[PDB]
Amino acid sequence: SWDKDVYPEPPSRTPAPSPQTSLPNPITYLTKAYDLVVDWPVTLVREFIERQHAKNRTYYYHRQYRRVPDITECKEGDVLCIYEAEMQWRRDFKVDQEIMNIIQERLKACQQREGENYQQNCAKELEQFTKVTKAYQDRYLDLGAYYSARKCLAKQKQRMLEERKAARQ
Amino acid sequence: DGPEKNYEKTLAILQIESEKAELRLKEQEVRRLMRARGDGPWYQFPTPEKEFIDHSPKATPDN
Repeated sequence: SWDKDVYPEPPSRTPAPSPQTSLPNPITYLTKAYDLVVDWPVTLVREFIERQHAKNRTYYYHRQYRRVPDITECKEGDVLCIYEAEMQWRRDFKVDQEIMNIIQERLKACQQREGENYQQNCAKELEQFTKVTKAYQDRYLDLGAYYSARKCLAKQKQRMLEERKAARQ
Repeated sequence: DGPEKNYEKTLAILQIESEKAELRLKEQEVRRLMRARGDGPWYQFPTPEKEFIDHSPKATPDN
């Protein structure tokens, strides 16, 4: 159900078995027994379940919201468009929270996959995590419990004013 | 029912509350202005009636 575009995974590179010893492998014996006893009835039950699903197949859709006017083009005191912009901002905040969760899972998956080479081969994942956490700290940090579109806009305006003042010299 | 019903109900509630807020602020301003300078219907303090004034000619001509 998941896609490698959003959950990237390098292709596995397993080595071929080269048994120098003449002893039988209990892992291979127990694995073959494990498939023949467990995997076949489980996949039979799941195939019966899946054909019942195909007999009664239903569909659901992912909801999409159009872009309401943002709070910058929105008059103060006129609580209608205040409310619309604020709930759009809250929706985008939740979306950014889940984006952060996605990036954190990517970083954890990289570290577990590389193992002892995580300090070198996870440079791209760590760089992506660092860039996205710098952006998140620029947009949402230190807002408080009553975080809102107005508070985010005030913080962004303060940051832009500081950057403009620092850009004069 | 769905999210749009709650969304538009919230919009209507917010519109009603904002209209009540601006109406209360305006009636504060109206009452303050009218009490400061009574020229409308409210805060009209009484005044003796002209209908109980004698206008007939009297004994003393210099009235």
